Amino acid sequence: VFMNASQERTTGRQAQISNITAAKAVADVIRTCLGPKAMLKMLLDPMGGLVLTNDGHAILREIDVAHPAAKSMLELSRTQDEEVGDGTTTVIILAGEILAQCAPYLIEKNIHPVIIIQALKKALTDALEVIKQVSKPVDVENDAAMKKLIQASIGTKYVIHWSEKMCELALDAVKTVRKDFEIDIKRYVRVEKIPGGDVLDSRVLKGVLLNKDVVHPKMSRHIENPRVVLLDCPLEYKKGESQTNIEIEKEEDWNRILQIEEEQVQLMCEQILAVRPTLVITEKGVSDLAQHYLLKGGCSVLRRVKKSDNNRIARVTGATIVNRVEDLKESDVGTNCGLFKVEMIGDEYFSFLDNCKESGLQKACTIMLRGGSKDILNEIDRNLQDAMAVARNVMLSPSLSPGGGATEMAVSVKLAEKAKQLEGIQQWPYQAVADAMECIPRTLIQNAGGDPIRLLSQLRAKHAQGNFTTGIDGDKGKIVDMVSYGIWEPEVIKQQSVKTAIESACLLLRVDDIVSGVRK
Amino acid sequence: DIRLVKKVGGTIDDTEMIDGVVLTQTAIKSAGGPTRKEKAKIGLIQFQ
Amino acid sequence: MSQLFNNSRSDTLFLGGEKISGDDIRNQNVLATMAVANVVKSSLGPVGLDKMLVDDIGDFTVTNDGATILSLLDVQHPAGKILVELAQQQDREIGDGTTSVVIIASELLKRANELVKNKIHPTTIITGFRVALREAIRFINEVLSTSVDTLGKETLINIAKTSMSSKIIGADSDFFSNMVVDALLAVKTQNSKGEIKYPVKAVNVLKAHGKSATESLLVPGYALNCTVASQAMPKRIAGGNVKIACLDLNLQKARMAMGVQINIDDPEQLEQIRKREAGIVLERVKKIIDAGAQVVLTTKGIDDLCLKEFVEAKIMGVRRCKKEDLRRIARATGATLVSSMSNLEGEETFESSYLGLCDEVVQAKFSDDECILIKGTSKHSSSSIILRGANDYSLDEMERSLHDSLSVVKRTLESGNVVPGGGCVEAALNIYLDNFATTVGSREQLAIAEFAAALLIIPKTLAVNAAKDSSELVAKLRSYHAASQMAKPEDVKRRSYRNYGLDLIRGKIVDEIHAGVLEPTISKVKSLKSALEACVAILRIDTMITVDPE
Ligand SMILES: Nc1ncnc2c1ncn2[C@@H]1O[C@H](COP(=O)(O)OP(=O)(O)O)[C@@H](O)[C@H]1O
Ligand SMILES: Nc1ncnc2c1ncn2[C@@H]1O[C@H](COP(=O)(O)OP(=O)(O)O)[C@@H](O)[C@H]1O
Ligand SMILES: [Mg+2]
Ligand SMILES: [Mg+2]
Repeated sequence: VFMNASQERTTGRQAQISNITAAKAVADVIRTCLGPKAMLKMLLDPMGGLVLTNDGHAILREIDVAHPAAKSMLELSRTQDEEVGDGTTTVIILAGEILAQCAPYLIEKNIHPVIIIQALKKALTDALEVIKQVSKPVDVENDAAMKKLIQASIGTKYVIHWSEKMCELALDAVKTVRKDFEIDIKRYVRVEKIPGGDVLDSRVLKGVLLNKDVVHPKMSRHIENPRVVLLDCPLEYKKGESQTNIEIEKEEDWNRILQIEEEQVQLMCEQILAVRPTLVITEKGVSDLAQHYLLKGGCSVLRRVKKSDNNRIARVTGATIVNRVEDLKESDVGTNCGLFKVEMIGDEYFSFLDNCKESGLQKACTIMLRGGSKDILNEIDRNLQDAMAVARNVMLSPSLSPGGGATEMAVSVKLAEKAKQLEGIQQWPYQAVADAMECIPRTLIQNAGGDPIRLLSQLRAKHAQGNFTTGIDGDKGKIVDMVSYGIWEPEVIKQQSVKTAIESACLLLRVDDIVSGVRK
Repeated sequence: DIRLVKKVGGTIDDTEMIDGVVLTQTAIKSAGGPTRKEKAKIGLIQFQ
Repeated sequence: MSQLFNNSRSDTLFLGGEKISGDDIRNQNVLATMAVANVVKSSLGPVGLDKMLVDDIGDFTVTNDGATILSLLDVQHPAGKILVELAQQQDREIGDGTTSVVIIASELLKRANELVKNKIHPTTIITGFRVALREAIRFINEVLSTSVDTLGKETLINIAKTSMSSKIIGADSDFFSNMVVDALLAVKTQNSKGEIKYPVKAVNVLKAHGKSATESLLVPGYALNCTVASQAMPKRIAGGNVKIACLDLNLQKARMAMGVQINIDDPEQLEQIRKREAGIVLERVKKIIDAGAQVVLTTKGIDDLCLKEFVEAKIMGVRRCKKEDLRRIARATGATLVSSMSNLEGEETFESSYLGLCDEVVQAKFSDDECILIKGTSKHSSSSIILRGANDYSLDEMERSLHDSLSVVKRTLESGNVVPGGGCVEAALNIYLDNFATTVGSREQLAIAEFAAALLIIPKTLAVNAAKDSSELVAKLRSYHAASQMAKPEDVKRRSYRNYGLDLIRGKIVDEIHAGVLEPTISKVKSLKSALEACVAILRIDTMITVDPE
């Protein structure tokens, strides 16, 4: 034998055929996950949980696929999520069809892959210009226009029944995090969920929701104007980096050691009382001795807090995190807190911090959600992340692309017209791109139960004469225009679908041979 | 007395004789010390 | 090609594995050579295609570089490790010709092994290769072309596109050409009293998958990959002359030296000793904040104790980063890297000369990753390239695709003489060695004639991966080159040929000067020398002896 190698080496055209067949099977599973009528997929993890969603991102993430080429399709799910967050299912279906539709050849024509890649680069450039021409800008300051825009990703989800309520939650969450360009991030958006309740009763509340009850019974659970001060240091007695190792010669020295530990913690409590904070939040644990001198002055003690929640509390009340108690000043004390209350729920306690709402640092807010179970909460949370991500594209990119499969079909018509004018050896790879673009609107017909032969034939004819906004209706499976359909989608979602799908197809076409299990 | 220092890479034609002592060990550079000293007195430290 | 194995003789006994001698060793050496050779044959040339290797954990690697492919292959054959380490030696020194040196050295072993069966002695075969190589190097010096009458950077732009070919960036090589040329010119420094040298890897490669590869932005300055210590710090610094502090000193609660044991006879001393432990660190950070430093770089982690003063003073804190990355930041901005803070006097102090200077320091978020972009450096310019792709596996290939392009341009500005690529040199060295050895003749003529045909494996392999007719292109390369070797340097015409050929895209013979494909003369030399030593070492081995492990 030689090295680590051989076994059965797949060479020739069958190595690329195995790459096309395996990657095509990735889009066939979520093929029914596209459209407003899309079904759901229940996943079984090795940990014992359950994941039920129609989003191709969460479906392809938990599924373990062992194959050199097929795993590259799994990586495309996080490309759409991390950059945008909407259109993850469209990219996988498009990229899966491009590899099959743009390269049936080399099984027949024996065309070299790089020759096809050179046509894919020119087809991607022309596809971007077509999307820019069919995109009509929309005002970002219109609240009525943003509500119908968020409902785009909602129409394919289960929250479409609450869409009227859901657009209220997604618009106020993005506008609050937006800081004046207008850069926002979801790290400050809280995904915390409340089990049980009514979805209509769920609302976005400013502030941070804590799961911890007040430590002492005499701590006031109702405060008109709370004053919050954040402390990273624990209120307990610090042992120090090096051992103290006190040598006690006389019996009176040992009692002084335990007496200072009471006075040393008391010294840190007296410095806190200088700013008389109503609510004191400590990142680490707190001793039962430190809470007494804080209760005498009116300070409130809480359980240890994670580092992630300390950053959101400082944004709401404007407080500054103060580690050193001696350096604590009135300038770093948080103010303008609306209400402090604690409500009883059987699972856990909940502490509410309300903002007085009245440029500076961006405000933080939490989204309360009342579902029917624990798994329903995780489904709506994934729906909110997809719905709120739509509002981030329109603010950075006011351009608005056509939806309902009109973007992909508009490109397929322009590619077919330039395919005959280009001629050359690249006409076949260039024209084959248009055949892969019409598969996305074709899926909308197969899920609706209509005839894709007669509908797509009239869709291409009415596209040139009628307008560029003509598309497939999801519910009725008919030919309608996106102007009267009332739903649109940002251009960033369509641009990421065309770029990621084509750039990934060029990687799989360059594969010659495949060797498995070389070494680790 | 003859010291033959081995260095990975290169070609056999690059082998040549040096007119002075070749130091196999390399400098520290962690503190950003000069790697080239012209007209310097090389010392030897047996202590630490 | 070895059958029946070998009969173990009882009169010949050695501990460990059996000893095989004769022609079986040289037959297994070529068999092990063709095993690693056939892997890099399909990956050579713009029409070539790379291969995939599974790591058994589910992760794979897609790269066109022959060095990484051979590095991932662990060869148990003793002579097979030579070609594996030959690729690691090729990209480390020159940085180009990695796939070619493996294929050239493979054909040298295949033809020489057929000559050993011809009864000519291997040392005579080796003598024929070394004498032919000495004259082949002299022919390379005759075909050198110095750049003249060129407009702008087009000389370096056309050469950089050659290394970009055969790789995923070849289609985008038009846009990436200006990024690579401008990257190595910004890191330009001076050493050896007037000699110009360039650092390797100095250009930071950041991986953020999204948008398209053609939209990759070229930052006019260095970019560092790190996460901010405190989220309350400003991510954008407004105003010019931003002061950057490069420090190797962490700010943390620290234990006193292990050779110290604290013993106190009074409880009253516990308050001052515990407070002084954090107070010693305060003396170092206080003098830095008072100097007006906007950005403070630190090699080691910083506890939240000292991150409080950075928020009040509006100073951006930094945590653990690569040690080699912080060196080029201080050199570009003018700062001095401080391993340990000290002064010549016995008292601690901080000088303003240790602070850097730049136009601005901003933190941009690419996808879900956040990195710091430092633009407009003062003392020395810098550059960085953020690669964008569909998935992280394509970004892993674009890194090696970008690293190989930096090595070709690096060797271009060191020697102004360049040679045309695309199988032009391999076709020119064939005819030059055909007329050679005709004067000496005798026995050495056969070994030298096979060395000339051994270089033909490179131009012939390029035509196979293009699904075209190789015999049509090879017959043309021999037609234009052969008749023009005898030309006399007047009446012109003549030598105007033989300088071009073997275009894989159009399958026609076109001028490489108008096409733009060129290769540095450094990549051609030392490639045949390293391939010769790999051929001589394997050819001289009559018997392989394997000892069983204990
Ligand atoms: N009600 C609808 N009718 C027709 N097409 C729709 C409808 N809703 C969404 N689409 C199309 O489905 C594509 C994907 O939308 P969506 O399902 O919200 O995202 P994802 O596929 O990532 O879940 C969009 O490009 C859009 O054109
Ligand atoms: N665009 C091109 N046209 C013609 N020949 C090329 C082109 N690009 C590279 N070559 C030739 O292919 C050979 C190998 O190039 P490449 O595969 O990029 O490097 P390596 O062999 O080190 O991987 C070079 O000697 C060069 O002459
Ligand atoms: Mg959606
Ligand atoms: Mg190369």
